[PDB]
Amino acid sequence: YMGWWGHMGSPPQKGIAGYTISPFAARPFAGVVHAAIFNTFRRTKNQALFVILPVSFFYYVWTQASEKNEWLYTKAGRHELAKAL
Amino acid sequence: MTAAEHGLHPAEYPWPQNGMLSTFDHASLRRGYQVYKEVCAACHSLDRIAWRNLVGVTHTTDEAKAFAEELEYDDEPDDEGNPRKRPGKLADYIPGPYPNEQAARAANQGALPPDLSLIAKARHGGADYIFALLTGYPDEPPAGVVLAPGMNYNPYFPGGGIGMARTLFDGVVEYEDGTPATTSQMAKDVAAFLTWAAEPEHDERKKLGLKAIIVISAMLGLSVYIKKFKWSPIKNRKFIYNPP
Amino acid sequence: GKSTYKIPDFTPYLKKDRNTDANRLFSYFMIGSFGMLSAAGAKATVQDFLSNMSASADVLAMA
Amino acid sequence: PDPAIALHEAAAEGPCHDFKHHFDECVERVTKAQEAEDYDHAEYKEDCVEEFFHLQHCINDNTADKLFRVL
Amino acid sequence: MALRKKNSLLNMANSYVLDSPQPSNLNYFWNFGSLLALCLVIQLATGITLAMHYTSHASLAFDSVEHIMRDVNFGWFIRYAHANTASFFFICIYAHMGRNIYYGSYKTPRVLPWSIGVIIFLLLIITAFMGYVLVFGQMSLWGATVICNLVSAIPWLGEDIVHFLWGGFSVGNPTLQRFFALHYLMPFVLAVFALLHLIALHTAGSSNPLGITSNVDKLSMHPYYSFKDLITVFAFLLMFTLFVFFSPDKLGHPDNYIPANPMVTPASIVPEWYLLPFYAILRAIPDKLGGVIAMVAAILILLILPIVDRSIIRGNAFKPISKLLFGFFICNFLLLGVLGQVHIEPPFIVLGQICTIFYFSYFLILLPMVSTIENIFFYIGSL
Amino acid sequence: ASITSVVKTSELILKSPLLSKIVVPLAKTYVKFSGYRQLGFKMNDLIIEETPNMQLALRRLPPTESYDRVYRLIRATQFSLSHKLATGNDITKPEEDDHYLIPYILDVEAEAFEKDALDNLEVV
Amino acid sequence: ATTFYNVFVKRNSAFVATILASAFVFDMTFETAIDNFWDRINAGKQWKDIRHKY
Ligand code: HEC
Ligand code: HEM
Ligand code: HEM
Ligand SMILES: CCCCCC[C@H]1C(=O)O[C@H](C)[C@H](NC(=O)c2cccc(NC=O)c2O)C(=O)O[C@@H](C)[C@@H]1OC(=O)CC(C)C
Ligand SMILES: CCCCCCCCCCCCO[C@@H]1O[C@H](CO)[C@@H](O[C@H]2O[C@H](CO)[C@@H](O)[C@H](O)[C@H]2O)[C@H](O)[C@H]1O
Ligand SMILES: CCCCCCCCCCCCO[C@@H]1O[C@H](CO)[C@@H](O[C@H]2O[C@H](CO)[C@@H](O)[C@H](O)[C@H]2O)[C@H](O)[C@H]1O
Repeated sequence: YMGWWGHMGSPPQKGIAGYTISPFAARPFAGVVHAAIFNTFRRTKNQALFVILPVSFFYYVWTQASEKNEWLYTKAGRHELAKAL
Repeated sequence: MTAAEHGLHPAEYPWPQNGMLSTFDHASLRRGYQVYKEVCAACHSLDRIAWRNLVGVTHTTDEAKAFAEELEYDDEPDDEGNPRKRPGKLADYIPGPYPNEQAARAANQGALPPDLSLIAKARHGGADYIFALLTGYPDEPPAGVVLAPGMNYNPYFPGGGIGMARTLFDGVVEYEDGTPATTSQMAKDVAAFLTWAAEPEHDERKKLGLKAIIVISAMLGLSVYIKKFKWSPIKNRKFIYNPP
Repeated sequence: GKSTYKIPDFTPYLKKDRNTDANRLFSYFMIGSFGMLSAAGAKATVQDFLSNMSASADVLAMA
Repeated sequence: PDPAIALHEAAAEGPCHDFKHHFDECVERVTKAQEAEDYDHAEYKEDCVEEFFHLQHCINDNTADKLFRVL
Repeated sequence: MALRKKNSLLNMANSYVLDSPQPSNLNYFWNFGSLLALCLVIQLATGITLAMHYTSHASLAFDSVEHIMRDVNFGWFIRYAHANTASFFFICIYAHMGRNIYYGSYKTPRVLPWSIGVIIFLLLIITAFMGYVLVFGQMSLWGATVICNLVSAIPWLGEDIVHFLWGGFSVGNPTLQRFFALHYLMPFVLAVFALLHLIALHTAGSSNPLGITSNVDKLSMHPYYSFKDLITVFAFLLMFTLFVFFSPDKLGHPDNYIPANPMVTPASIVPEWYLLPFYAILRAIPDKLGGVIAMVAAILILLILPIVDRSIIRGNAFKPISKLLFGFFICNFLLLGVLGQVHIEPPFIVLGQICTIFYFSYFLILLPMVSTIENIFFYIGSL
Repeated sequence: ASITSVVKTSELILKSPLLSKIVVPLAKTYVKFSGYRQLGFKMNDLIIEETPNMQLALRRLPPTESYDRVYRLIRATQFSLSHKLATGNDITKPEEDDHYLIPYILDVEAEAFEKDALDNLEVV
Repeated sequence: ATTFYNVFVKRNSAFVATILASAFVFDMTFETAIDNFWDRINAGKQWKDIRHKY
């Protein structure tokens, strides 16, 4: 499924013209400030839920479990610990 | 587990060596050596430290040679193959108070005082644990605590009952630099000294780290420039399509 | 859009002084600095690391 | 004398007063309970370790920095 | 013809590091492969150097490690580098495997590099397990004891196999000397399998974040990906620097600075952090043999991803529901890791069982269901 | 899963009034959040192509469809590497998201599946 | 800029020679600079600071 240069396995290409300029002719950091702020904000906003939802759920579950475990091993939690074991 | 079973967590004290760019205070190290020598060394060994280790850290070559030369170490047998002793040298290790574990336990109601060369790394808390433990013997155990025979209450120790009694009291040591030898001062000095004993590369390691951080950061910045420079023809590519 | 002789717009990226020696020299200064730090970092690394093979402190103590 | 003694006393009477009182009340209860007969044949013998830890933890938070500043 | 193409030896190197045609749109998650190569090179360099100063005999092992720390010039650095890079090796390998699962790198035509990859991961685990025993501190000894006693669960022959592994009736000198020899060997085996999985990959080439063919638009490996890999090499070295020089013991267990003592049992025997999720899975099953099988199955089940993923599209970039499921799967795997080092106490016991069920149900139920439904949604949604 | 399976199951759903009433709106929102149209792709551009069946179906595409698909892949690859989204005419409109490939692959698979069945025929 | 390019950059042999010479100078000067800085931020704490008493 992959060939090599000259016969890479692409369907025939035709009709596309590609253009570019030398690295010495270009500003490598052109538009860096706009990208760093606006592009990153757009990219982050669109992915935020896929991180927030699972992280917040599993952090909540952990927090509840760790707090219960702590409470069960106090004096106040003696009776509930006895039942839990 | 109960909090008692874990032991109380020690406070975070502001040690001189805390801090990415901070060394130990060598004057505190020297004073801590003196506390080890006059208090702890009755029960605890420091087997991984040789006299040469103190030189240029806490003591001069001559002071350390003087400490070594006061002791006797086993020499090679004489010409009839009989045992002999020699005076100590800088290469020798600091000798421990007991010949073996059995002797150590017999002197300490069954408990075995650990070697202290690695103790700062071998316990959660490090210097803070050592300082907290030495200064954290309450006059009276919390009401309801039943100590096993030969145990002392100390909340920092897991379970609360430790075989080591309180040993630091105001003025048990007379510091050679005139510092007032309070319980707190001696615990701070000895904790610093034992931290040094566990990690004697500390000062050098952190200075080399500073050099590494600076060089690597600069190289990271330049590698970003060079990557972006080389990639700009790809990133800037434009297309015009005319469907055949 | 259709003519392939009309070059797409590269004005947002093009430097005016792209053919000058100063322009090239700057980029070679960055490449050079990076090579320089890499050489200094390699030398430090090699020296410190290989020194493990030289007599250790306990060997020098018995000399 | 040991600077810690004064700093610890000040912290107990001041910012850690609630915890000081809890520990005190606990001690009173436990000692009284030990005084009463058939304590040795009880199922549950209360201690004051928990209250002690809450107090000590509080004192340490209010003192650690101050103590090392005067050493 | 250029020499790099004409000469057969040069041409093999050329094919992998220079002319190798890569997709033009690989993101920074394609940098973990070369970071893993860097970890391997550091472990070989530091490990062979430690082997020049280490003594594998149980009477001297722990002390030889203290001699390295205290007397060998830069011994502290070489030891801390080796110990911390073992952790970084696992961070990079989990990132690399996470990328592969998210982007569908296990799908045809890349089943074979993925399957060899699963073996690489098993070899890494064994290598790191044996290396940790070599210190012969408390955790070294007790971790070896508990982990090797899992083999006792093998029916009929299990006990005999354990005594054979140990070379005696408990973990001792014979065990330590054999672990040294095998720890030295296993990284060479791992390097071979790493090379094999890249040769297998080279038939299809790298996948890319869009999941489509890159045969339409290729870029040479050098200079593009060479220079992109340098960025993360220096980012890695900065992380490495902060651990090795400023916090060299953060990732370790203090008990491993106590010499091994068969009498005294440490308060808690836990594996190194990178093994914790597998340990939680083992604990979840009450049966001894059950627990062992589940723990092995938790790794071997990666081999069925090419089958249970029913999607007609490679990778998750365009699959919102798959992305949510993947996020839950990852966070569950981290929670299993945390539960691997809590005490066996309520309510962590039941939590560990629910998380274990969720771990397996991702492969067996959820991914096949979600991938089936998304196929239908793509087709109906775009009609 | 085979394209055949996906197409047939979808057709079962589209037949059922109840099912279509609940599934078609979900499928349309799914496609909106999928966001492949914001890289100028058509849905069929995403189908895995590294199989014999798919390579055969791609060879059967009319040359114009084939050249346009090449361009859309190259254009999406350029948006991906730049971290940009399509704008204006590059965004695929819902009316442009045509199933140009589905008929070719359904014919390839129909033959492949018939061949498998007929390889297992038993003279009665 | 032309002159500088022509002498130090144009020939790779000269470029590499200049990079290595610069690395040598950097290495020596950086060592000295870090040493002085480290001594100032950790003043009074090191052995070299208390050695005179003994
Ligand atoms: C005369 C006896 C004695 C003296 C004096 C003594 N110790 Fe100990 N120490 C012990 C014994 C016994 C143990 C073991 C306690 C146990 O395990 O129950 C011990 C344990 C310790 C521990 C380990 C506690 C643990 O977590 O396992 C440290 C740290 C310690 N000592 C430090 C010191 C320092 C610092 C000094 C003095 C400056 C000191 N000791 C003085 C007898 C002593
Ligand atoms: C995949 C590569 C490797 C990994 C993941 C790895 C992992 C480990 C680990 C986790 C330890 C315990 C470190 C500690 O806490 O002190 C260790 C120790 C050791 N490793 Fe390796 N190792 C690798 C390669 C090698 C190689 C190639 C050698 C060559 C002999 C080696 C020699 C040693 C030695 C001698 C020790 C004991 C001394 C010490 O603890 O530092 N390792 N290794
Ligand atoms: C020593 C450990 C490893 C090394 C050095 C290594 C190295 C690499 C390299 C350099 C690549 C190509 C660049 C990249 O995609 O990152 C690669 C790709 C791949 N590796 Fe690994 N790898 C290792 C372990 C693994 C493991 C454990 C797995 C799977 C469980 C795996 C599966 C793959 C797959 C499927 C690919 C192709 C991914 C793609 O380009 O889409 N590898 N590996
Ligand atoms: C020296 C001749 C022997 C050929 C094998 C040498 C190494 C080799 O193939 O190099 C390449 C640089 C490779 N990277 C890639 O493929 C790559 C491809 C796409 C994108 C990126 N980066 C994106 O941003 C890549 O980095 C890589 O890191 O692989 C090592 C593991 C190989 O080492 C070995 O297997 C032997 C041992 C160290 C495991
Ligand atoms: C092909 C490569 C050529 C051969 C490689 C050479 C191998 C060994 C060369 C020198 C190794 C020892 O060289 C010696 O190294 C250590 C650091 O490593 C230096 O020591 C210097 O830095 C260290 C920490 O970095 C400090 O503890 C020390 O106080 C300071 O003097 C010595 O100044 C140098 O004399
Ligand atoms: C660091 C230890 C590793 C040492 C081994 C050194 C090389 C690494 C793998 C080489 C072994 C296989 O490498 C072998 O070489 C040939 C010829 O270059 C490669 O062939 C590849 O490039 C050639 C031309 O460059 C293409 O025509 C071909 O389509 C492509 O597959 C294959 O990938 C593989 O069959």
